[PDB]
Amino acid sequence: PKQIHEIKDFLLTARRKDARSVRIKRTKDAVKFKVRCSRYLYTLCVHDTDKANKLKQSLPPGLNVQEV
Amino acid sequence: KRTKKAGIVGKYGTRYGASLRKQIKKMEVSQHSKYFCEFCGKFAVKRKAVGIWGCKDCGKVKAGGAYTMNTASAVTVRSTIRRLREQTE
Amino acid sequence: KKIKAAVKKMYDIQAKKVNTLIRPDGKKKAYVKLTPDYDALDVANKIGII
Amino acid sequence: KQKGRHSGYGKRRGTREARLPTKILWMRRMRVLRRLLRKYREAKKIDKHMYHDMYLKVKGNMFKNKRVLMESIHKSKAEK
Amino acid sequence: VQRLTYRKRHSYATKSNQTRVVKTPGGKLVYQYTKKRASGPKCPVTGKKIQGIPHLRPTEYKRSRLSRNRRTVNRPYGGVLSGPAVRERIIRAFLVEEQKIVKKVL
Amino acid sequence: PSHKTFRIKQKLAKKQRQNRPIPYWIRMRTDNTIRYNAKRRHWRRTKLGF
Amino acid sequence: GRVIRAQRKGAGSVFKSHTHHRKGPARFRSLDFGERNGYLKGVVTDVIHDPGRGAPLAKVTFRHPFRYKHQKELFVAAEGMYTGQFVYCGRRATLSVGNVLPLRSVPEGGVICNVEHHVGDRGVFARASGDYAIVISHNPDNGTSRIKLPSGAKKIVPSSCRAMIGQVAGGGRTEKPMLKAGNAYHKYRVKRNSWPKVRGVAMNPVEHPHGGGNHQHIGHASTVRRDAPPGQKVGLIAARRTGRL
RNA sequence: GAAAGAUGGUGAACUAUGCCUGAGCGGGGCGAAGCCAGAGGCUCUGGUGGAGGCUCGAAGCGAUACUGACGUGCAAAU
RNA sequence: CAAAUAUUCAAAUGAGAACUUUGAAGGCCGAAGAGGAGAAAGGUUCCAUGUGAACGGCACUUGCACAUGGGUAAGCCGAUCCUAAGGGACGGGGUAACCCCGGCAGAUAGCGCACGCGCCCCGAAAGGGAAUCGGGUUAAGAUUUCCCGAGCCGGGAUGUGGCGGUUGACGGCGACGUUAGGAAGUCCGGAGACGCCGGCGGGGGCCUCGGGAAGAGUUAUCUUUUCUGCUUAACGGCCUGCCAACCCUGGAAACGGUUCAGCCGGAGGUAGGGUCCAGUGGCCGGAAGAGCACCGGGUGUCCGGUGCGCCCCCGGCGGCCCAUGAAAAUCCGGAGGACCGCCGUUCACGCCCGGUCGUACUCAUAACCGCAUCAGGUCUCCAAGGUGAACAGCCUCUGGCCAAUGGAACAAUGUAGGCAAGGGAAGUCGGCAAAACGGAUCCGUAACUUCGGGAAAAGGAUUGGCUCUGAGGACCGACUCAGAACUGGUACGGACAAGGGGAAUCCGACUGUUUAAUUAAAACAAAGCAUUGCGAUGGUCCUCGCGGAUGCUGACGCA
Ligand SMILES: [K+]
Ligand SMILES: [K+]
Ligand SMILES: [K+]
Ligand SMILES: [K+]
Ligand SMILES: [K+]
Ligand SMILES: [K+]
Ligand SMILES: [K+]
Ligand SMILES: [K+]
Ligand SMILES: [K+]
Ligand SMILES: [K+]
Ligand SMILES: [K+]
Ligand SMILES: [K+]
Ligand SMILES: [K+]
Ligand SMILES: [K+]
Ligand SMILES: [Mg+2]
Ligand SMILES: [Mg+2]
Ligand SMILES: [Mg+2]
Ligand SMILES: [Mg+2]
Ligand SMILES: [Mg+2]
Ligand SMILES: [Mg+2]
Ligand SMILES: [Mg+2]
Ligand SMILES: [Mg+2]
Ligand SMILES: [Mg+2]
Ligand SMILES: [Mg+2]
Ligand SMILES: [Mg+2]
Ligand SMILES: [Mg+2]
Ligand SMILES: [Mg+2]
Ligand SMILES: [Mg+2]
Ligand SMILES: [Mg+2]
Ligand SMILES: [Mg+2]
Ligand SMILES: [Mg+2]
Ligand SMILES: [Mg+2]
Ligand SMILES: [Mg+2]
Ligand SMILES: [Mg+2]
Ligand SMILES: [Mg+2]
Ligand SMILES: [Mg+2]
Ligand SMILES: [Mg+2]
Ligand SMILES: [Mg+2]
Ligand SMILES: [Mg+2]
Ligand SMILES: [Mg+2]
Ligand SMILES: [Mg+2]
Ligand SMILES: [Mg+2]
Ligand SMILES: [Mg+2]
Ligand SMILES: [Mg+2]
Ligand SMILES: [Mg+2]
Ligand SMILES: [Mg+2]
Ligand SMILES: [Mg+2]
Ligand SMILES: [Mg+2]
Ligand SMILES: [Mg+2]
Ligand SMILES: [Mg+2]
Ligand SMILES: [Mg+2]
Ligand SMILES: [Mg+2]
Ligand SMILES: [Mg+2]
Ligand SMILES: [Mg+2]
Ligand SMILES: [Mg+2]
Ligand SMILES: [Mg+2]
Ligand SMILES: [Mg+2]
Ligand SMILES: [Mg+2]
Ligand SMILES: [Mg+2]
Ligand SMILES: [Mg+2]
Ligand SMILES: [Mg+2]
Ligand SMILES: [Mg+2]
Ligand SMILES: [Mg+2]
Ligand SMILES: [Mg+2]
Ligand SMILES: [Mg+2]
Ligand SMILES: [Mg+2]
Ligand SMILES: [Mg+2]
Ligand SMILES: [Mg+2]
Ligand SMILES: [Mg+2]
Repeated sequence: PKQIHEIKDFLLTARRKDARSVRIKRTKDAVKFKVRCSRYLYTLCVHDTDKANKLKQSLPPGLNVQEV
Repeated sequence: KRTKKAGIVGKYGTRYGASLRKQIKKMEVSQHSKYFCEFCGKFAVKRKAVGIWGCKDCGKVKAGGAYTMNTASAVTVRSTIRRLREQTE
Repeated sequence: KKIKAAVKKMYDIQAKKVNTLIRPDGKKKAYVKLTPDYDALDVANKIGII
Repeated sequence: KQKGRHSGYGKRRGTREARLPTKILWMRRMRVLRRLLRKYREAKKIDKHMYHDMYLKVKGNMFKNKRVLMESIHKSKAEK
Repeated sequence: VQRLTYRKRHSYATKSNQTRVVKTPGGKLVYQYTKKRASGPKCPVTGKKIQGIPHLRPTEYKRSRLSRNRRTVNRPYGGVLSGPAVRERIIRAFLVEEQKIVKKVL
Repeated sequence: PSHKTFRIKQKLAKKQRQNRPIPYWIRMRTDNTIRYNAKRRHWRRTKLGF
Repeated sequence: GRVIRAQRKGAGSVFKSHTHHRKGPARFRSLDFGERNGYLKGVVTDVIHDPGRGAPLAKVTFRHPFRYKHQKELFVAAEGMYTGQFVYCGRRATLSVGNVLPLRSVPEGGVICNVEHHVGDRGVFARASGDYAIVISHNPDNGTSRIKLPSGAKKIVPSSCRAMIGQVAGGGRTEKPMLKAGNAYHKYRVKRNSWPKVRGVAMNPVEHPHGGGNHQHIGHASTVRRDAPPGQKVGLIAARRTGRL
């Protein structure tokens, strides 16, 4: 497993062809976005409520999205 | 202190006879002594094995006597070899 | 390798993996897991074991 | 036990060395006294000549604890 | 106190069977098998350690398993000779070569 | 042991099959003299030296 | 009777030498053109211990005369040799301790070790620690040389035989008392299965000619013919004299 | 109905010894060299240090005495 | 039918219960176990259901018996690969043949890119070694094979992006750093890769003290109390950076730095500033969604302290040797630069694949051997609290057990274990057996001596509980050691544990060894002493023969 820091790098990874699904995990602190790729699971931590929503709406329409 | 005559040989206790302990004393002392290194100029040469004498700091290793760095005949042989070499010329 | 090729030529199904063992009675037993989109219960009905 | 009960001669089965080794006591004394000497060389309470002389006297078993060592330092500096 | 067992069929405390105790998220203690301590690269003329390279088992240095910066040092005789050894060889190579010319002239 | 050669396991499988009671209908045959197996072995007695 | 212990050693079953941790044969480099006509320089890289051998060995590296290769040698170290020292082998090598020379190049009185008996032997004489041979005289007509061996015997060798200059390192080893059966046990543990020796008088007659009796005694002269059969040849063999002079 | 003799074979899973490669042996007592300081002029005093086919002893290994028990034994040696 | 402390009550089932099952109680093993798992060996003994007889030396409803079925899943665990001591073996040699010989060298049977080079196999499930983790799941498996999730290794094809062309990258004085960043034959180095002993330091786990919250126990009295739990894997990124090692500046006597011990410095110390190294270290991802504990979906999964503590691993010193303590496969690095341009790329991401055999169970007072379900024998890992010097003995927790035919009664004689007034070896071949001594602290200790010992010589005194006091530290704490008062039926190493001492003679120097199953010794060995042979065309020895051991040896050696 690997962590992603900036939002844009998560955007390109979720747009990868080998990306299969995105899991959204809600914690009491932040919101974790996990995209399952071929070799690694990439996790990005969003500490902002609206940035989580903007990320949710701006995801690629072709990728599956799951709520955890 | 701690002993009047035994010295290093007191590790053997009362065993083996007084004459044998006195015999081994000189070689026990000499083989555990620190010798002068002609290459670097320090008293850092220690016996690594019988005949092998290595300096701690400069790292030179030298073939010498069994229980002393230079045997008496080694000095005599070197002088004979040196005199033969010069007189050969 | 021969096992997964055999199940394909016999039942027209695709095996994801094959685990084999030799039983204490001396025979060989194969565990053939089918790929998703193949339903073993349907295959079991066609063969006749259910 | 902390108050000191049950610690008389009728309760001791090992030797004094087997209970608290003399080497452990000596190691604690050196570390305590060498730390104090280093603490005084820094902060300039003593100079390097005094420190070296006291370091060899500590190894020579001249001071049995801290209070003896500080008193010796004060008396040594009392010269002028 | 949660005594432990070996997890494979090696029953003897050999150097290749060394274990460590770890706590799992299951709240228990299990054995994990470690790797034997390995020397790193060594210098043949000084005997000292070669700086800049980790101390691994020989097959952990494999190219597919280790990055190139970790494997090498950027100097002639990089992972083979230390800096002091390389300086001495350069100076010896040049100074003896000058002596060869002086022998030729004289 | 748990660690077995294949050839040892194959022989152990055959010996497992061979120590069964004789079928009951064998005793009903026309000219039958067989009473019991005469070759049953129990593991605790009569070890097979392999 | 039964086969005696002296006879059983020739089968070499449990009496073979213990050589599992030995560093290799110690000997000169094979004689070649460069040594036969000039000199070749090698450098001493290590002075190491060889189990079962009193004398230290010297690891020496040469450059191959015609191949692009290193040539690593290992012979008995003369006293005074050291790591990083240049040694020279051949006809034109200087008379210095650690150098390998033909006997023709060593004047009368020289101290030598690892002396060849045949030209190209790689060293046969004076190899144990502290031992050496002395050059006595030279014969230019026959091309032979006279040397004195450590046992005192004179020997005639070809003048082309090679020897190292100096005496073998590690001398004085046997002047130290062993003091313990255990020290003797460790000495012979890395040599051979020979150390704890049982006296023949302490045996039964089936095992030894000295065995038997109601007192421990040989019962016949311990001096024995040179031509006695094995099993019979025990004691002092072909002795010209006995006793302490 | 011998004690034997001979021919040709099988065993070092017990035990004997050599070799290779592994594994193992609490806690105490005594306190050798080397080293520090003090006093004297190398000696004395106090420390430090931790040697030895040293010692009391746990595991292990062994087997002295009761000539104990048993002696158709738990056991052809416990 | 008596070793290994031990059973009792109620109920159930059943024709039948001292022996089966459940619950309760009383006990034992006491963590170098009667606990939890392996290697050999066994081979179905493993699990379920059922029960005619036999068997389980009494019994059984019951089973390690019997009958019928079921059960062992791997690219990552092993074997497999490599070599060790060693074994076999082509040609050749010997031999009537069976067969016995491997260094005796025989066109060595082939390897890279015509050209170039050229010094067999077997043998380790404890040696070396590609790569896995956590959680879940069965009647029986998986202590890493199945499921969930998350990785890794090896191999093979292929792009997309990046990177280099001063053809083969930058930065740093330097140690060295950065995910990339030419290259053939040839050559060189390292890792693999190594003994024993003693301190010291570090990390992980465990033990231990406190706080908080959750639940449980006790509760006539007391107890902010006693108990339980409060977790975080491989793998990836960033940080940190021990103890050593290294670099730059500078130039030291009034020498300094420094360890428990050492030791270090003009061959450059102290000091100042840095590089690297390893971690089973920290944070984040994995990952709270899991697991656990509570309450009926919900809550919580937190904060500190301490150490000559115990186990494992690591680091770094010291000591010891007439002892110097494997090899190979495999992997990495380097020297050189023939050759080459739209071609190079050890980079990231992406695609495909991963064979065969073992895997259940026991591992022992019942699964192995001893004719047996035999008090014997049989290699390992883990290992808690108290007392205490302590893996001693004794008691306890986890886990496991009450299986060793049962009942009645206490004769002689036994066996095992005790006590005994007065005497104290008078007993007996003989103090055999038993008793006495025993820990710790203080005092004190002879002859003799190889000066090291003898020595714990001998001989005396003390020891409980309680209430205090003093000393010894770090940046608030832990044990130790001294001192005092009081006090008890003078008892106090209160059980346990734990030398009897002295004066001499004989033998053997000592430590070691030995007649497995009647002799442990004065016997054997041993260091020391002495003698003999031998310079290799040799001595000693083996072999039918050919040949071989000493010998990887050379008189400080071999015999
Ligand atoms: K590097
Ligand atoms: K015979
Ligand atoms: K022997
Ligand atoms: K003897
Ligand atoms: K006789
Ligand atoms: K496999
Ligand atoms: K192996
Ligand atoms: K090894
Ligand atoms: K791993
Ligand atoms: K299994
Ligand atoms: K048994
Ligand atoms: K009675
Ligand atoms: K008497
Ligand atoms: K010979
Ligand atoms: Mg202690
Ligand atoms: Mg059996
Ligand atoms: Mg048979
Ligand atoms: Mg006899
Ligand atoms: Mg005879
Ligand atoms: Mg007859
Ligand atoms: Mg006859
Ligand atoms: Mg054997
Ligand atoms: Mg001391
Ligand atoms: Mg001893
Ligand atoms: Mg003893
Ligand atoms: Mg007797
Ligand atoms: Mg008896
Ligand atoms: Mg009887
Ligand atoms: Mg009986
Ligand atoms: Mg019973
Ligand atoms: Mg008990
Ligand atoms: Mg108990
Ligand atoms: Mg079990
Ligand atoms: Mg069962
Ligand atoms: Mg019965
Ligand atoms: Mg059955
Ligand atoms: Mg399989
Ligand atoms: Mg594996
Ligand atoms: Mg091979
Ligand atoms: Mg071999
Ligand atoms: Mg042949
Ligand atoms: Mg093999
Ligand atoms: Mg292995
Ligand atoms: Mg299981
Ligand atoms: Mg020691
Ligand atoms: Mg500095
Ligand atoms: Mg996390
Ligand atoms: Mg949860
Ligand atoms: Mg342990
Ligand atoms: Mg290059
Ligand atoms: Mg243990
Ligand atoms: Mg205590
Ligand atoms: Mg205990
Ligand atoms: Mg019984
Ligand atoms: Mg009875
Ligand atoms: Mg009485
Ligand atoms: Mg009396
Ligand atoms: Mg009498
Ligand atoms: Mg009488
Ligand atoms: Mg009498
Ligand atoms: Mg007695
Ligand atoms: Mg006495
Ligand atoms: Mg007399
Ligand atoms: Mg004796
Ligand atoms: Mg003895
Ligand atoms: Mg014996
Ligand atoms: Mg006997
Ligand atoms: Mg006896
Ligand atoms: Mg004598």
